[PDB]
Amino acid sequence: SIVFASIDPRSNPLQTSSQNYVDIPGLKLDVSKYSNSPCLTALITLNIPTPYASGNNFPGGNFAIVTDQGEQLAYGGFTYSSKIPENSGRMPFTLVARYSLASNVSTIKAQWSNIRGSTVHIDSYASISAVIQCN
Amino acid sequence: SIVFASIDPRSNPLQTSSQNYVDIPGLKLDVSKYSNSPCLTALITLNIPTPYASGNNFPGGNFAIVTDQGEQLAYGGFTYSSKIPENSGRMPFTLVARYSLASNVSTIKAQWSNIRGSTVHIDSYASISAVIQCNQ
Amino acid sequence: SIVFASIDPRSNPLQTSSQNYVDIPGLKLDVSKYSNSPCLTALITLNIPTPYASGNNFPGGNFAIVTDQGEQLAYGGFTYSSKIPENSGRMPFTLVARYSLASNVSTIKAQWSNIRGSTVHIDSYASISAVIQCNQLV
Amino acid sequence: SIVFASIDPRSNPLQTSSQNYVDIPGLKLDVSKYSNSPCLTALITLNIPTPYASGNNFPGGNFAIVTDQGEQLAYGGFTYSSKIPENSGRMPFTLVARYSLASNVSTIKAQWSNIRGSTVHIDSYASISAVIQCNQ
Amino acid sequence: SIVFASIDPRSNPLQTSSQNYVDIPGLKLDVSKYSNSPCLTALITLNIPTPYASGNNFPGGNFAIVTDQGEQLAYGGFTYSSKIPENSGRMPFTLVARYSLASNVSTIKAQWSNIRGSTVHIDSYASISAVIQCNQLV
Amino acid sequence: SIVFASIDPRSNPLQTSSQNYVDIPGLKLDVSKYSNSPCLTALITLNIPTPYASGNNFPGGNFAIVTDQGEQLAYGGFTYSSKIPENSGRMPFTLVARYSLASNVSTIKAQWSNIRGSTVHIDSYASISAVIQCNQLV
Ligand SMILES: CC(=O)N[C@@H]1[C@@H](O[C@@H]2O[C@H](CO)[C@H](O)[C@H](O[C@H]3O[C@H](CO)[C@H](O)[C@H](O)[C@H]3O)[C@H]2O[C@@H]2O[C@@H](C)[C@@H](O)[C@@H](O)[C@@H]2O)[C@H](O[C@@H]2O[C@@H](C)[C@@H](O)[C@@H](O)[C@@H]2O)[C@@H](CO)O[C@@H]1O
Ligand SMILES: CC(=O)N[C@@H]1[C@@H](O[C@@H]2O[C@H](CO)[C@H](O)[C@H](O[C@H]3O[C@H](CO)[C@H](O)[C@H](O)[C@H]3O)[C@H]2O[C@@H]2O[C@@H](C)[C@@H](O)[C@@H](O)[C@@H]2O)[C@H](O[C@@H]2O[C@@H](C)[C@@H](O)[C@@H](O)[C@@H]2O)[C@@H](CO)O[C@@H]1O
Ligand SMILES: CC(=O)N[C@@H]1[C@@H](O[C@@H]2O[C@H](CO)[C@H](O)[C@H](O[C@H]3O[C@H](CO)[C@H](O)[C@H](O)[C@H]3O)[C@H]2O[C@@H]2O[C@@H](C)[C@@H](O)[C@@H](O)[C@@H]2O)[C@H](O[C@@H]2O[C@@H](C)[C@@H](O)[C@@H](O)[C@@H]2O)[C@@H](CO)O[C@@H]1O
Ligand SMILES: CC(=O)N[C@@H]1[C@@H](O[C@@H]2O[C@H](CO)[C@H](O)[C@H](O[C@H]3O[C@H](CO)[C@H](O)[C@H](O)[C@H]3O)[C@H]2O[C@@H]2O[C@@H](C)[C@@H](O)[C@@H](O)[C@@H]2O)[C@H](O[C@@H]2O[C@@H](C)[C@@H](O)[C@@H](O)[C@@H]2O)[C@@H](CO)O[C@@H]1O
Ligand SMILES: CC(=O)N[C@@H]1[C@@H](O[C@@H]2O[C@H](CO)[C@H](O)[C@H](O[C@H]3O[C@H](CO)[C@H](O)[C@H](O)[C@H]3O)[C@H]2O[C@@H]2O[C@@H](C)[C@@H](O)[C@@H](O)[C@@H]2O)[C@H](O[C@@H]2O[C@@H](C)[C@@H](O)[C@@H](O)[C@@H]2O)[C@@H](CO)O[C@@H]1O
Ligand SMILES: CC(=O)N[C@@H]1[C@@H](O[C@@H]2O[C@H](CO)[C@H](O)[C@H](O[C@H]3O[C@H](CO)[C@H](O)[C@H](O)[C@H]3O)[C@H]2O[C@@H]2O[C@@H](C)[C@@H](O)[C@@H](O)[C@@H]2O)[C@H](O[C@@H]2O[C@@H](C)[C@@H](O)[C@@H](O)[C@@H]2O)[C@@H](CO)O[C@@H]1O
Repeated sequence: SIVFASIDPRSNPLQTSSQNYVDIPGLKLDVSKYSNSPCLTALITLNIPTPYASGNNFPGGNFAIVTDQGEQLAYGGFTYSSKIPENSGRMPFTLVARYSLASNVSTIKAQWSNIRGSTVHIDSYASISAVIQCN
Repeated sequence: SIVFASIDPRSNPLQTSSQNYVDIPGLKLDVSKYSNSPCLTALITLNIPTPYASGNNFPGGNFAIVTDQGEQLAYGGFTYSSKIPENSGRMPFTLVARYSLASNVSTIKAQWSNIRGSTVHIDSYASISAVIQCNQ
Repeated sequence: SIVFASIDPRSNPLQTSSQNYVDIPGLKLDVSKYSNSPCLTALITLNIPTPYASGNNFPGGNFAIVTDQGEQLAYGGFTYSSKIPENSGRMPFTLVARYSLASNVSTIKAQWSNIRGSTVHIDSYASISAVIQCNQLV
Repeated sequence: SIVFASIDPRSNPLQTSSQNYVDIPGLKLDVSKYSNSPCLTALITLNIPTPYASGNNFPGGNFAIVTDQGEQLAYGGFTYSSKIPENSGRMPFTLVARYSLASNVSTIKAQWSNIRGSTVHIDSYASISAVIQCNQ
Repeated sequence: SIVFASIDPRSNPLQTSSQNYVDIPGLKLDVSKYSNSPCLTALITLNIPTPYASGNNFPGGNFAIVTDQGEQLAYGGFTYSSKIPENSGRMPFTLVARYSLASNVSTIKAQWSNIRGSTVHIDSYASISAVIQCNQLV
Repeated sequence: SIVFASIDPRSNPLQTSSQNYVDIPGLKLDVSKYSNSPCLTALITLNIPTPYASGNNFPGGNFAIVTDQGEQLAYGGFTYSSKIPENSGRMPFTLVARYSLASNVSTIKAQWSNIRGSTVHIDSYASISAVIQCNQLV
């Protein structure tokens, strides 16, 4: 089966300047129906196709896939190659993780954090999805 | 099940300077066999791993996944951080969408468009794919 | 079904300055159990979310998904837009391939190579994965 | 997926002389996990391999597969050919039904009833089972 | 997937006195969508829980599962143990077959025939069903 | 997936006069590729549509589904309603069992036995089959 959530925060953009991972509003999968199933696995893709980060010390952004128990399943990020980008551009980002649905976890969600004091931004379509299969 | 299509236009590269989304030829999924199936869902991934864009006003490129009915399921894009890039580099791009196959849609395809008067280019492998599953 | 392999080489980072595609160690899928099956297909995703490349001639890195017979199923790469990047940044990379499991193939793996004498680097989480399906959905 | 329940009432045999269908205790399937799923169907098999019936007017027994909401999905039965059987023999019985899981039904279960005043008996292995599949 | 058909011919009971197999109307499965599919197999169950047969020479009935291309996949039947049953009773009957869906088969259906000049009867619920699966479980 | 075996012993009919269960040759399922799999379950149907039994003390026959590791999963049987049947009629028989494939089970198979000194006979089509599924459907 497929589980999927998307956002498209054009009218009210998202941002963070947190050094620690915080939730991206709306980018959460409800896996309730599949909880406590030791024979199922989720293959999870976080798709942030159009982020950017503002700042003046080689800015960038980090993303993670995290369970509701705080288990970080995967992480990665983008950064620019100049200390002060002229106009920080859009650096497409995708991240893939897996999770055994044996546990009571009912939500798998996206988080983000900054780097070197940046502010990370999302103002357009992004998604999180999973394919759930028998082991 | 899996549906899949790819291109590799090395010998005849693709380009667009269209401000409006237009088809990327060859990046189309035929989901005819699954149309009119309210119990099926497609999870669609557009993979353009090596695009670039030329131009002199912070060039970049936009991509979308669209149905044959004109439904835009997903969109996004890349851009450079310099007004006039020294040599516009390759900025990998992936986009993930979903579609309920309840409708009569028979084609799910990739589109592209420019930004700020750029020209977008593909000269190498790219793909569009879907996983089709029963809703439960 | 799902097949999955990840690496996270923080403590011992990986690098290559190979102009030819070479294996990324640890990013290999065993599909032996599914070989010689007209009836199955694999959708393979290589996810290198945080690579970079060092160099002074528009550096970058290339990646491929390949079979154990050396067949290149997919390829692509990233490059910087400056000749000598001030500090080569992280350029997320994903690649998607398909393989009919009709043949006698046993492994699907990731490879990488450099460009214009660069050195490509991975020092953090990366994965390769596949969804394997029957061509008939029942 | 498979759902299954069995009984083996050797020490405490089961019997009914009920003219109306009543439950066979223990031959019930919990399908709660699948309720409200318009894209799932259950194929249900009731297997009573060794029943008999006693009585004096062409005895026999009837069986049904029913939901918790009282819907009878299938029915059938066995009877003897003689008015008062010399010694009521074992007459194997199987019944197959189908049920869409679109509704809120939580239980699919077996029932039995008599015919012409008989008493129906089970004193050994019997089962109810279902295969649950996506419609597509 | 599941394919299923049932009848319940209470008002207009079905009967046959034919020694050769003839179709039981209404007990047919459309497998058109699955045909020409070497990767798929059907497991077919014919359930006739309440038949009887009338006659005066050890009556009974036979049933088969067959394809639209004339192929007999399974057969069997019931008979009574008395030459002239006092009142021919109900003798439950089930039959299970398998079929590869590699061929251009459109339909899998039930047939019946008599024995020793009997008349076979169905006047209540009966069904034919199949579970269709990939030969590979992924 | 589906596993299936059938026999059609017209030319050399099978019989048993054994009070103890013995294997019915040819009615065995190989589940070895699915064994040691706690996430898989088999639903097993034994279909003997046309058996009979000879004898003079209320004859009949018993059938069981069993594993190679001596587990009797299901059993049942038919009997006639007369001490000395005028002519041993055909009494259709089906039996359905379940098995978790978590164990090192290699085989699931049919057995038969007599009752009260009878001889049980099979001279036509019979089958044993299983549907194998993951415990959780997706
Ligand atoms: C080249 C550049 O940096 N431009 C800045 C302005 O941003 C652009 O503003 C326009 C609207 O005038 C538009 O919003 C652009 O984004 C759109 O396209 C991208 C894809 O490239 C995404 O799909 C967005 O969701 C779309 O809205 C936007 O440019 C994009 O963002 C900037 C930050 C760069 O990454 C650029 O390469 C991108 O193409 C900017 O406008 C302000 O910020 C934007 C995001 C929006 O909120 C506007 O309403 C704001 O005024 C401006 C002022 O800060 O500065 C530059 O000109
Ligand atoms: C550094 C740079 O910008 N170089 C320009 C030339 O492009 C390079 O040309 C070589 C052949 O001489 C080769 O085609 C390079 O691309 C190959 O590698 C990329 C991955 O990096 C892809 O896999 C391509 O499909 C491969 O062919 C090419 O560099 C790449 O493209 C440029 C646009 C940058 O994005 C760079 O970072 C990339 O590495 C360019 O050559 C002309 O354009 C290319 C695309 C090709 O059509 C050549 O045949 C053309 O001559 C040249 C003139 O336009 O300008 C620069 O030197
Ligand atoms: C801005 C820059 O290029 N800095 C260089 C140093 O790299 C940074 O070092 C810190 C630790 O001091 C940290 O390792 C940074 O990476 C972390 O963040 C990225 C995501 O951005 C990944 O998640 C990593 O796994 C994390 O560890 C690292 O910066 C990152 O890498 C460089 C190459 C750029 O791509 C930058 O934009 C990234 O943010 C660098 O340190 C040395 O190299 C790093 C990779 C690490 O191995 C350190 O232990 C090394 O000392 C330094 C010396 O070469 O040069 C710059 O200062
Ligand atoms: C031939 C006959 O009718 N026998 C009667 C007795 O029943 C048999 O008793 C033995 C024990 O001595 C045994 O229970 C028999 O059943 C076993 O085999 C059948 C399969 O044929 C089932 O698997 C049962 O679960 C098994 O236990 C039983 O015969 C069977 O039942 C009768 C009604 C007929 O259908 C016959 O053909 C069957 O083979 C009977 O014993 C009493 O009733 C049985 C059911 C049991 O409760 C015993 O404990 C009781 O003593 C006896 C007295 O009423 O009368 C006959 O002898
Ligand atoms: C004991 C016997 O043989 N009775 C004969 C009559 O048949 C019974 O008639 C009633 C009338 O409402 C009823 O139809 C009985 O069948 C019902 O129960 C069985 C299960 O046992 C099935 O589910 C049927 O679908 C139900 O309708 C019926 O008895 C059954 O059939 C006979 C042939 C035997 O097998 C018996 O053991 C069964 O229980 C018979 O009535 C006529 O025939 C029946 C089938 C029906 O068509 C009636 O409309 C007819 O009048 C009567 C005259 O031939 O002869 C006996 O009394
Ligand atoms: C000769 C032959 O093979 N005939 C087949 C049918 O079997 C015979 O069926 C009649 C039906 O009235 C009867 O049941 C026969 O057995 C009895 O009478 C014979 C002498 O005629 C002997 O005295 C037996 O001891 C009696 O029980 C029966 O023949 C026996 O079985 C067959 C299968 C051979 O093994 C044969 O050598 C035996 O003599 C057969 O009928 C079907 O099977 C029988 C056992 C019974 O269940 C019937 O109800 C069945 O319809 C038929 C269809 O299979 O094929 C031939 O006609």
